[PDB]
Amino acid sequence: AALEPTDSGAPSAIVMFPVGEKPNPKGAAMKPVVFNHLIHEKKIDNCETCHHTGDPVSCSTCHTVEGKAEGNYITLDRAMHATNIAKRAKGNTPVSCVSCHEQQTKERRECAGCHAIVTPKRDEAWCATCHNITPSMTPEQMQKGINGTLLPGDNEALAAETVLAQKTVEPVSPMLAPYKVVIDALADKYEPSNFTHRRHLTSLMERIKDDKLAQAFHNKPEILCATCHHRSPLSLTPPKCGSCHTKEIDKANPGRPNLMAAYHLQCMGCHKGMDVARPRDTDCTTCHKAAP
Amino acid sequence: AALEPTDSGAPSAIVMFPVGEKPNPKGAAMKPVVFNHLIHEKKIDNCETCHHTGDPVSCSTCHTVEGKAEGNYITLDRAMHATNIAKRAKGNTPVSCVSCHEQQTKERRECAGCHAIVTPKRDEAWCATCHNITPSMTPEQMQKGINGTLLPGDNEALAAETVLAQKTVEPVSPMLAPYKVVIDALADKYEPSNFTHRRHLTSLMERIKDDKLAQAFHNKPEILCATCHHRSPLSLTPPKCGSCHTKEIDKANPGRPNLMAAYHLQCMGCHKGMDVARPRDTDCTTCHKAAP
Ligand code: HEC
Ligand code: HEC
Ligand code: HEC
Ligand code: HEC
Ligand code: HEC
Ligand code: HEC
Ligand code: HEC
Ligand code: HEC
Ligand code: HEC
Ligand code: HEC
Ligand code: HEC
Ligand code: HEC
Ligand code: HEC
Ligand code: HEC
Repeated sequence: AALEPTDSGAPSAIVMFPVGEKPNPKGAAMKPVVFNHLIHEKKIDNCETCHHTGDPVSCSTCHTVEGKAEGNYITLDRAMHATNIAKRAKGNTPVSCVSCHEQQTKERRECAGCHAIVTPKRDEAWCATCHNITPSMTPEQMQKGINGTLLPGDNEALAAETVLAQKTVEPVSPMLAPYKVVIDALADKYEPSNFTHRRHLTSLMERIKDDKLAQAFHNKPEILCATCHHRSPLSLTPPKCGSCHTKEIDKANPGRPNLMAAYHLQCMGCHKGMDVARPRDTDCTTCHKAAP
Repeated sequence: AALEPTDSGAPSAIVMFPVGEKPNPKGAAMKPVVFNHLIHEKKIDNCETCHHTGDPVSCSTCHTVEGKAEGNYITLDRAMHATNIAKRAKGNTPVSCVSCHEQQTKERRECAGCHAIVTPKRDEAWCATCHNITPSMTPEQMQKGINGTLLPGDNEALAAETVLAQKTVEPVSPMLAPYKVVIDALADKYEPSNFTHRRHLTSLMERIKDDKLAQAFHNKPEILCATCHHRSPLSLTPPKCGSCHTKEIDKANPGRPNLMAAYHLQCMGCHKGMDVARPRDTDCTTCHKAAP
């Protein structure tokens, strides 16, 4: 028993290596990337969405580490991670691994609520989602991979081993977070906001529970907490918004909204991002009843 | 157990809690911080340097989480982490935990070379260097520290268990990195640069091998490699500078220096930061001899 074959004829899973002309005898590089061609080709209908030149060929044939004429000196690095890709007035607009994943988060309603307010860390755990080779790869295979003298038979074995060894990280249950939270730090013109904490988290999670792209990148058990509880270590008891966001203006931290704007911008930000019908940003009592 | 008594009378080590107005029954907060008064007072001479209002009292007496008139509304968060602190005309210019530590890396020659070119990540591992309590602390104890009803002997106990469980990360030996590196990616007007890789690393580590501040914050075995090999997952075989820095200016990545500038800015940046006498920025042939 092996990986399921593709309709396209491309290998089901593929190790991608840092291909360039320059010798790399010490194997100075990121871990290589195992790309699952099978699941991507099933999800994305047009081959040439990715194979933007119409050549059903490895990107690295034109995009090398240093760059070359066949790819107009757009490097491997650029081709795989580019985020600011200009629309092409004629013919195909290329995509990168990173730009397409990001477009997914902006374009799909079930993703665009959280992703309207998340700021991604882009840390080691992020890189490792792709830079993910199996440990059984040898330095020798690495050189061969780098030199392009690896046999596809060996490439595919390494790739199937990695894929078969992958395990999806389970998000913690919303049962381990508060049922409700009475937000009353600022209560004055209005009553406290009775935020449906667990209802909200449960709902957001259910809409993405089987998404393979979300599952790969949502890769620490408490990472979804950080959607709102941002910029602090993942934890089942994060610090309060009011620890960092002051009630009055904080000249020392102009990037920081004051605490009322913090709640408004975050709550309303998601609501707008995934087109919540109620409450509207102009509805001033649904989130907090007027005080008597 | 107990730790070495101080000359000053302050407890040797102290648990600091998120002290403020409003009730926090769930302990929604960062881990408390255990401050080692002993080592600090043996290094910083004047008490007023820290206890900027003279009388040595807990900072959160004036700097609460929410902030109050007694601290000019400067919150606990600002008090502990402030980096943008104005020279005080009259009297004492206050310091923060973060600001003093930053000053050290800038004012000590043995630190200012590396720290002239590193950009700190300020990630979880950074936070945890101070937010560091022993797991033996109980919710209940958390509540008492927050409400200010925890017994001093109980505070002292907590801190001592924490301090006595602490461990230092030992950096990887320079024997696990290249002895020398022939930097030839751009070789043209000049011969390659025969970089004394292990000697540079070994020399830099030597000057800081006892330093307790560096030891706490250099808290991954391969983190010192990141001084130069930045912005990639820690590894004994980091990618080449060239993978990310293009020979010519990346118009897609305007902020990125091109490869020659990367080298020049990095090598000369440190040299200047720790006043290296030679090579000067103008001693071109000292880093790369003129080509035949
Ligand atoms: C983006 C989501 C892709 C879609 C849609 C399709 N392909 Fe692809 N393919 C993609 C990548 C990132 C790569 C490069 C992997 C590498 O080895 O460097 C590939 C590779 C191929 C290849 C080359 C096989 C190899 O050299 O090992 C073939 C033959 C190929 N893909 C063809 C192909 C076809 C026919 C597709 C539509 C049915 C198709 N791909 C979709 C990314 C993507
Ligand atoms: C040679 C036959 C190529 C192959 C195979 C792949 N790409 Fe390519 N890429 C190529 C050129 C000549 C160009 C410039 C086209 C233009 O409109 O100017 C590009 C550019 C890209 C880009 C855009 C970069 C930017 O605009 O900043 C990306 C992101 C890109 N290429 C990615 C990419 C991927 C993922 C490929 C494999 C699936 C791939 N290219 C193959 C030439 C060639
Ligand atoms: C859109 C045109 C994409 C491009 C280009 C790339 N990826 Fe992607 N990826 C995309 C989708 C829509 C999905 C989910 C598929 C599904 O069945 O829902 C994914 C998923 C991934 C994953 C997670 C699945 C896994 O194999 O673990 C990874 C790690 C991944 N994608 C990597 C990846 C790389 C390395 C790419 C460039 C070579 C890349 N993707 C391009 C959409 C698109
Ligand atoms: C809130 C409950 C979320 C929902 C629903 C979705 N995403 Fe998410 N995502 C969330 C967080 C808090 C994070 C971590 C931020 C960080 O520091 O990295 C992420 C991260 C991702 C990523 C990686 C970061 C990026 O590239 O932007 C990807 C690719 C991603 N998320 C995809 C994704 C998709 C496709 C979703 C809808 C199916 C989706 N997520 C929903 C939080 C939440
Ligand atoms: C936004 C959609 C959130 C997500 C996802 C999670 N939390 Fe949350 N939580 C959120 C808010 C706006 C608040 C109020 C904070 C304030 O200072 O006003 C909270 C509160 C908590 C608390 C504190 C409860 C209390 O009684 O004070 C805890 C312990 C908490 N949140 C935990 C938590 C965890 C573990 C999460 C991921 C599973 C999580 N939160 C998700 C908003 C959001
Ligand atoms: C300190 C550890 C923080 C806690 C706790 C929370 N936030 Fe925050 N937030 C913080 C910073 C440093 C910044 C400024 C970012 C910058 O670089 O400018 C912010 C910013 C916001 C924003 C603006 C949009 C954004 O960049 O995310 C909002 C809407 C916001 N903060 C809201 C918010 C809420 C509601 C929180 C409790 C759940 C919260 N933040 C916690 C630092 C910290
Ligand atoms: C949910 C999506 C909200 C909407 C829509 C509005 N507000 Fe809001 N508001 C929200 C929270 C979570 C909080 C914090 C509650 C607390 O007491 O700490 C607030 C706060 C305010 C406040 C300050 C608190 C008070 O005076 O009671 C004011 C003055 C306020 N909100 C004004 C306001 C108006 C005018 C709105 C309609 C445009 C409105 N809020 C919407 C959440 C949400
Ligand atoms: C030592 C140099 C610290 C580093 C590094 C960081 N913090 Fe800190 N923080 C420090 C102290 C002495 C205190 C007071 C004691 C306490 O635990 O309250 C704090 C306090 C906070 C707070 C406010 C209290 C709370 O809500 O728990 C926050 C929100 C906080 N610290 C956050 C924080 C984060 C996210 C850090 C890494 C980015 C971080 N601190 C670094 C000292 C030190
Ligand atoms: C900064 C490097 C300091 C120097 C120099 C000195 N002290 Fe200190 N002290 C400092 C901190 C961060 C704290 C706060 C602890 C807390 O719980 O908030 C303390 C604590 C004390 C105390 C205890 C006060 C109390 O907790 O009620 C005393 C009595 C004290 N410090 C005295 C003191 C003297 C006399 C010093 C000079 C010889 C001195 N401190 C140096 C920070 C720093
Ligand atoms: C200068 C005026 C400082 C202020 C204010 C604070 N710290 Fe500090 N820190 C300072 C020095 C010079 C040293 C090393 C002293 C030596 O013996 O060489 C340190 C050390 C630390 C450490 C690491 C050692 C340890 O105790 O684990 C930590 C974790 C630390 N400092 C924490 C800390 C906190 C929490 C502070 C604010 C409450 C704080 N420091 C103030 C110099 C100065
Ligand atoms: C190069 C060999 C270094 C020397 C010599 C010193 N430091 Fe360092 N330090 C270095 C790196 C690569 C990092 C990691 C940055 C990150 O991403 O966290 C650090 C980090 C620190 C920190 C933490 C960040 C900060 O608050 O600035 C501190 C406090 C620190 N280093 C202290 C320090 C001191 C006091 C030094 C001289 C005795 C010193 N550094 C030397 C690299 C190197
Ligand atoms: C060490 C501190 C240096 C000093 C002083 C100067 N240069 Fe440099 N330069 C350095 C390195 C590590 C490299 C990369 C070497 C390689 O082959 O990759 C360079 C590169 C150059 C180059 C390009 C390579 C070549 O043409 O051979 C040029 C044009 C260059 N450096 C010029 C230059 C001049 C004029 C300097 C004095 C004013 C100078 N460099 C200083 C390291 C160092
Ligand atoms: C700056 C003072 C550095 C520190 C600290 C470390 N390295 Fe380094 N390294 C540095 C340069 C300028 C280069 C040249 C890379 C290039 O692309 O031009 C290197 C090179 C390496 C290499 C590759 C050498 C080869 O023959 O290919 C490796 C494997 C390497 N470095 C590893 C390494 C490790 C593990 C380090 C910490 C223990 C480390 N280096 C630190 C500059 C600096
Ligand atoms: C991609 C994974 C990189 C590798 C490998 C190296 N560098 Fe880098 N460098 C990178 C980025 C994305 C940036 C821009 C950050 C910004 O704020 O714009 C930089 C920046 C530099 C600089 C300028 C100062 C700085 O911000 O650090 C220098 C001097 C530099 N890079 C040099 C450098 C060298 C010599 C490298 C090999 C040892 C190297 N970088 C690797 C990303 C990446």
